[PDB]
Amino acid sequence: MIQEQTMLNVADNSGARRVMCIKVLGGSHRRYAGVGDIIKITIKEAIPRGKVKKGDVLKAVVVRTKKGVRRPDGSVIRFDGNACVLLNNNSEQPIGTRIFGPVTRELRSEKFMKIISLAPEV
Amino acid sequence: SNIIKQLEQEQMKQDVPSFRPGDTVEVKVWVVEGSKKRLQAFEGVVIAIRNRGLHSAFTVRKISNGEGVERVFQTHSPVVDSISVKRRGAVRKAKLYYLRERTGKAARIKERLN
Amino acid sequence: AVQQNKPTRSKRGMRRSHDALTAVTSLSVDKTSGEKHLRHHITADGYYRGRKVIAK
Amino acid sequence: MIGLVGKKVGMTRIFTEDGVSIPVTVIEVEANRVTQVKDLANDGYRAIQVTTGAKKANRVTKPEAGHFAKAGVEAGRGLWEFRLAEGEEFTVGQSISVELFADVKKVDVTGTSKGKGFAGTVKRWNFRTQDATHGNSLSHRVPGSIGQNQTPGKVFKGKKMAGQMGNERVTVQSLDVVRVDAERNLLLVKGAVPGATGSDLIVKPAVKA
Amino acid sequence: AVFQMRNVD
Amino acid sequence: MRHRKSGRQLNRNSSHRQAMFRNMAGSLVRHEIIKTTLPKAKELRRVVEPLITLAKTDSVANRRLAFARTRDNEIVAKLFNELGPRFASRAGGYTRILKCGFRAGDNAPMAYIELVDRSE
RNA sequence: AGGACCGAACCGACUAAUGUUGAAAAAUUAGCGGAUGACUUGUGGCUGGGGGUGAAAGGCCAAUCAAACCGGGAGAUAGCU
RNA sequence: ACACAGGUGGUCAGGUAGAGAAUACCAAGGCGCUUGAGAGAACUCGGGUGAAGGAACUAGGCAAAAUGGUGCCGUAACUUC
RNA sequence: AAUUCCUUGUCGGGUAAGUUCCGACCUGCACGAAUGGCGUAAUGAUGGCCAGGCUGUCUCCACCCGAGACUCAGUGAAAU
RNA sequence: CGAUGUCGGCUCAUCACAUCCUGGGGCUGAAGUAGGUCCCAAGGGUAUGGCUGUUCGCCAUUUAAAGUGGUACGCGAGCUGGGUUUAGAACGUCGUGAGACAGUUCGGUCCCUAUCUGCCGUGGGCGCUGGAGAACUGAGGGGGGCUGCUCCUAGUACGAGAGGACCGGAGUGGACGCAUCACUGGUGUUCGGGUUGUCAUGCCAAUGGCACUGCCCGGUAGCUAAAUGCGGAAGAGAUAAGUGCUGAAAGCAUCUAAGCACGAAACUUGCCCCGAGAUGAGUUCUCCCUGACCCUUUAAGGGUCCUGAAGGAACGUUGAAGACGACGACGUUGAUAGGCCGGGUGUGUAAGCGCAGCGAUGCGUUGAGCUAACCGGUACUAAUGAACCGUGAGGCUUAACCU
Ligand SMILES: CC[C@H]1OC(=O)[C@H](C)[C@@H](O[C@H]2C[C@@](C)(OC)[C@@H](O)[C@H](C)O2)[C@H](C)[C@@H](O[C@@H]2O[C@H](C)C[C@H](N(C)C)[C@H]2O)[C@](C)(O)C[C@@H](C)C(=O)[C@H](C)[C@@H](O)[C@]1(C)O
Repeated sequence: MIQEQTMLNVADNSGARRVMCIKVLGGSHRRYAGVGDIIKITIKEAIPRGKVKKGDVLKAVVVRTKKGVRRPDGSVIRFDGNACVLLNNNSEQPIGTRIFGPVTRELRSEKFMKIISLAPEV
Repeated sequence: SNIIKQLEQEQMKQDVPSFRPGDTVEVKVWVVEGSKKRLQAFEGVVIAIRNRGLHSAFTVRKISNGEGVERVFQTHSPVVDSISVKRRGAVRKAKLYYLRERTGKAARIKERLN
Repeated sequence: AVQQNKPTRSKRGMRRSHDALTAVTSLSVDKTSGEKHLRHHITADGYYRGRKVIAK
Repeated sequence: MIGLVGKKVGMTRIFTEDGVSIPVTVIEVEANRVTQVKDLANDGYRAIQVTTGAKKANRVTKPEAGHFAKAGVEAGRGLWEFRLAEGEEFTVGQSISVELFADVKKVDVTGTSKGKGFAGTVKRWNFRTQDATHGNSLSHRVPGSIGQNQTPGKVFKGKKMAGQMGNERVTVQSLDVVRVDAERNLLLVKGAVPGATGSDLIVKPAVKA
Repeated sequence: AVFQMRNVD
Repeated sequence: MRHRKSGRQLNRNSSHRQAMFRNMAGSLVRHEIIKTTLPKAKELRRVVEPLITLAKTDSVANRRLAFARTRDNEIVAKLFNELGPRFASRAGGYTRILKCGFRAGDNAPMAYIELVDRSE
């Protein structure tokens, strides 16, 4: 259940460490976001040799949420912490060469195929 | 009332093994992969059982590649398959939310051995 | 939060119209002693539906 | 076409072969019978009056009991009217059944909402609460301003305000139906429906396409 | 209590 | 909005409800009959009777479970040893309500409550 | 050793709520400052109105102070309501 | 001005825990505070908890929350050491 | 600048974005040396800003425990 | 001026159209995509933040778009007191001075129990012409009316390439409304367990009281969103701008003057709710009442005796109904409430005993004990027989019928 001013763990080797959801993309007066919805984010922290640096702002896709992703059977897959992969701001597609952690099944949506191609679990 | 319970019991499966909370329990899960309906395993210690007749379900945590991954499962849902108990065990207090903070060696559970 | 003018006694009386009491008129003779008493209530002598109880 | 009277029993679910869990609300529907057929002649419009259930033989009033006696049949717990589909022509006393719901596809489920009792503006119209602090005093869930000044100088009619909530007729539209078990008189409409458990209901075919 | 204050409009 | 709730707050905190009923339940036992306000008596009916149901079968544990309530050895002594067998086959209905007019002190609805037998 | 430290009694009254025809003509509740000293307090005196006193706010001088209160000049004056 | 949640100096100093006259439970002893009985709506006051986020509220981290003990390890810029 | 009207001076730092803050430039409307200038460890229920932790402050309120509100009985005001 | 509280913010809005977005068109220096400009159209919708007390403004990033204004520059008997705007103080400047400055900075009590109008709800009374029980007809009124993205058509029309549709169809979200607890969660001081200090039950053991429910860990019902179902429409009617057909005045021409056809989220309906106090008080079905004499100003007259029906009310048990009334259900030919029996659920191995150990503790008995508000059964108890209210055939006039 991502919202404005929400810190998130980085989900890939983009070199970023901590991020924050400054804005929630996708519709007027929108509040909550998650599952796989795009959210533009600032980079509050990054490792020195990473592709990205501190203060960078770019769109990124949520991959994990504490609320978890719901399923038609009623089952839900909760996670200990939020995470997101840093898509390129210009035309999607992840920047990192390796996405850590088990991406959820809901990512299956053409454009996110590159992300789920990595990380053997789920 | 009885019209409800009769409707519920008919849909209930009769092949559910008993299991104590805190036991390690694999949970097979059928899932579409965009085509083939391959089954997938999901082993993990139980932390929260919730019996509600047909509505009964149980949480299953699994600490993988860093942060843990809890997953609830309906007992009677078609999606779930075998519910084997890979490891006998026992803990006081059926709820185990406190384990969510505990990690590594703190996550140990003694075998019931009886 | 206060009147700008003084109400007529008529307006006060119309307000008093709903204040009137109504007699219950539900008294009933005892099956045994025959003394009147309120329905679903025991007699002062303690009799109730003809059986003896309380006795005080 | 005509609707039928039903009765809520309790929300449940029906598992499907694909593993999807679709919620449903059990609604028993004893077969209706036409106590009287309204028409353009004697009544000025064509319609049917119907009833269901078994009211106690002692508690039924004679003025009603004769109205059921005209139908020649034992009194129901209540009475409800349904408009004719014009092309329909039903005989008096006919035992209409739940089987008609086999082809309805989608239905609206009329019912009475739960009595929330008297309630504030927040519970009733979802008004946001004011500041809980910052010097605030005796003002939180209160409606606050309800008008301008000397212009109008009166609250507008129909203004959103605190008052009685629930306990009124309502009808969710285009609810899906799943099973139609005539043997048990079941009516497993998809999703939640208005009304307390055990309350009377009025299921009708959806006007929506 | 009556108070005091002023009316500097 | 209540809805399917049971019991009554009776303008008192639960800590007081755990004590006043605890004493009044013993008071009803000691004299086999007491005068009290009707709503409080209806509350009392759900209190005293279960103790009798506990008194239906003597055991070392039930004496202590009874001891946790009422907190009076003199009352539980009347339990099991006397009040237990006396109801015998009967199931429920251990006590009855009988309203006795309104109190003079503030028009409070008075109502006597008493055991089915009364043999003292 | 200390106009030293934390912290009750004691003293003080920074914040906020409640109260605003209040329980109270300035309080209560939850926190706060000082607490061996330029400390606090009991008891009894001293400074009396253009004066007193003041680590100074023109504050305080019996719930009133850019001049207390009581009585008197006095039915002061008022081109004002 | 009240049978008023205010103000009023000194003296007597039990048990257990505790550094303590803090505080909790108790002894001696004194009280349940001069309107009650119900119902369990908003709203208001005094509190508890809350999933996701953690100042995005707001004039302002206001208010709540949080930190909290003893023993020990260890502790920077700066300095009138 | 507790002082600068122009003014949100300009530049740099902090933030995704900073009329506030820090540093500097001096074009000081209208700084200035006992009506004291500048600097300063410690001290502060002092002013402004940032951050960690913390949280219903908020997104958005939800439920529960008590005191009123409500009804009955007793007594019985107020401004206007 | 014998007082009209004064900027902004919070909350809550309402109206206007000189229309921000969506809709319908004209023209274009309109290829398409996307624009310019103008007309019609107010149904709905019409940003979060950073700075500043600010509206405004700038910046960051969204969005189909982040409209312009009225409403005492809306709204303090609704809130906030940051600004301004008292009494303290300081800086700059002015004056010999006290002081002053739409110059600046720090700090600074926001009262009122609703009489009427108005509004949100809920009742009593009476009328609707004999009384009563239900089903109603719908005059009228309110509510709802937003829209992206993607796919098919189609990489087709168009175009040099690049790009990329008009019409129509399908799917899925954002915002909003309603309903619901079945799931996922929260609350759950009435359920169970852990544990700290102390007191008490004579003590061992076992329990209880108090300390915010002592601190907590959970957790039934109920309630509730963050949870899941549905809703905006399609169609039709008459139109606005607009596109026309025929056709004279005016041999031609012309959408119009006669006539005729299309045309929008606006209008009238359809959709949902209220609703015959709709005094213009309507219909339909059913039920109940078929006794004897005087008085008076002699009639819609005043009473007595005999009668008291349908039904209602009162009382009691009550309710997922409720502030009080009301409303639904039950009241002995009986499941309304409590209890009870069984079950479920929560808590997770009671008490006691035995065994192992020097001991704290463990094991066995044992998924045991305890279970509130749940479910299925049960008349054990509490809902007494009655009495009360309400009557005794229901005006005049006219017409149509009683074949
Ligand atoms: C405790 C109770 C007191 O109330 C208050 O404290 C509130 C908070 C004041 O506002 C305070 C605070 C403040 C800012 O007003 C909120 C200020 O403006 C006034 C001067 O004093 C009031 C109401 C003032 O009225 C205001 O008078 C203004 C001149 C006009 C205004 N009216 C036109 C709207 C009116 O409301 C004023 C002067 O005190 C009223 C006079 C009659 C009093 O002195 C009376 C005896 C007060 O002691 C009091 C009412 O009992």
